[PDB]
Amino acid sequence: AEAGITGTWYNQLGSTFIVTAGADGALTGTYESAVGNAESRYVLTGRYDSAPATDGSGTALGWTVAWKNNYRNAHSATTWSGQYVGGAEARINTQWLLTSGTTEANAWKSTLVGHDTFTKVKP
Amino acid sequence: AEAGITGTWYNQLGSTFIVTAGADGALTGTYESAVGNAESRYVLTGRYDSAPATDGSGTALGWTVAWKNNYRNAHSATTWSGQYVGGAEARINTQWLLTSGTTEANAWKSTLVGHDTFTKVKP
Amino acid sequence: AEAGITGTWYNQLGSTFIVTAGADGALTGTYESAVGNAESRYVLTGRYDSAPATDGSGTALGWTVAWKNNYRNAHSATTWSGQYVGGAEARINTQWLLTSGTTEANAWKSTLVGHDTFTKVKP
Amino acid sequence: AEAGITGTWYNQLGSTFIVTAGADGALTGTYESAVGNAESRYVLTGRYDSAPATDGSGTALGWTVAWKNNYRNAHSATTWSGQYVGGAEARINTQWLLTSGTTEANAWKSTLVGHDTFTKVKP
Ligand SMILES: O=C1N[C@H]2NC(=O)N[C@H]2N1
Ligand SMILES: O=C1N[C@H]2NC(=O)N[C@H]2N1
Ligand SMILES: O=C1N[C@H]2NC(=O)N[C@H]2N1
Ligand SMILES: O=C1N[C@H]2NC(=O)N[C@H]2N1
Repeated sequence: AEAGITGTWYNQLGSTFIVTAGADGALTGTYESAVGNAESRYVLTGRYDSAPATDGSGTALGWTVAWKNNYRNAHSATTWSGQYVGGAEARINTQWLLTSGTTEANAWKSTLVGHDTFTKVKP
Repeated sequence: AEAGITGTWYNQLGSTFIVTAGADGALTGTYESAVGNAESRYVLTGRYDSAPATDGSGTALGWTVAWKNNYRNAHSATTWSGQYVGGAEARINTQWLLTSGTTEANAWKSTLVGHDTFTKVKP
Repeated sequence: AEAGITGTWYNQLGSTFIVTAGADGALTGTYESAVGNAESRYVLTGRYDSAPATDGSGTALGWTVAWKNNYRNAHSATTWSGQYVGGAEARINTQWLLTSGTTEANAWKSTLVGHDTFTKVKP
Repeated sequence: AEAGITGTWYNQLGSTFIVTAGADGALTGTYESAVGNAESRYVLTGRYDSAPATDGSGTALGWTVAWKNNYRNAHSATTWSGQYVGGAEARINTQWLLTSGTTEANAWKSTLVGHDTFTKVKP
């Protein structure tokens, strides 16, 4: 975990995220999305659970990206929840929630759900 | 948003989260869960999109809590994705993903999905 | 369950669904949505698990509505997954997935997630 | 769609589902799960939206399986929401919700979310 998590990861859509997993469960980094109302890099912050494992389980973690930077303001935020599996072919398997800011009338349709798999190799 | 978000919020399960929304989209604080394999306060970190709105839309945001502190290590992490609606009765409406670290055989059943509504009043 | 489920239910958005729970786990009926690219009644079909419970647990069930009828064709389908809780104030608590048919380029953003609570009283 | 959907499909976990898509949006068939508190075949019912598409979009559909048959009663139900993409390598991409019947105290953790991809070839 931690050391194993720090680095550059790529997902199936071609997005890239660079993260640093700190000693006490913090995750900090940047995310560049290959799809969406996203342009350039966005700041990401999250946490991982730093004391994962005598039965080769994954390390649970999550992070958030607010889609606003100096080139775009998409009025939305995405959170990724999943686990890090290390090894030869280490990966982070996630499910994500993308919520857009809406008026109250459209709040029922404000959130998209999806899944992303990240690897150290692209892809 | 931001100022409006900073403070103490409570949800329908009796959990409490105190957050500070910083000038540039950062969210930092603590979360105390009334249910689960959770005991005491846990650190939370997230982001909000700091330039939300000429049509009274909500402010999108998200945060993560890794369920590990000095009293418990639940080997899981939860991410909340939603939006802040301010006003008289301001609230943060969210959907969450709770992922547990599992062996590869059980990874298909590693994530729970739910929804929480937070208010400034409890509840 | 079954008998308890058969009837008319209403949710927080003002939608109404009439269902008949058959002896062997089948659910058949119609759904009229108060929001969306929906007009009139749509056919629904689902299942419930007909042998639910010495510890007052809910009865798990699910149903699907394809948003096509003789007045509208929204090219989408919604599935509701949840449980029936009977009693004085019986309710069906659900989480739903609404998938729209998209081109392959937009498949990552094809599904919305939400939650609906149905009661026998409106609302 | 419809004709294209009728047949046997397999997913990444080795589950198999045989379905018949009827002329007016109905889906009927059986599902055999390779994982879980599932043994043998279970009945499935759903709907698809029968008038999908001048821009090669997928056909939205959904189905439900209550995990009860003559060999097992898992007190749960799963709904799959997604779209059918036809062609050489046709597939049905889905996201699913598995709800278990719980007591009211545990209702917040009653639903798991996941994703399955089905192909006509196994896998
Ligand atoms: O990498 C990405 N994953 C998808 N989820 C999301 O929010 N934007 C898309 N880009
Ligand atoms: O406040 C809480 N919300 C629920 N989601 C979660 O992860 N733990 C529970 N407590
Ligand atoms: O009743 C409704 N619930 C929401 N989900 C959905 O698919 N349409 C909306 N209407
Ligand atoms: O095929 C399967 N998919 C998964 N979802 C589910 O409910 N059971 C598992 N089996």
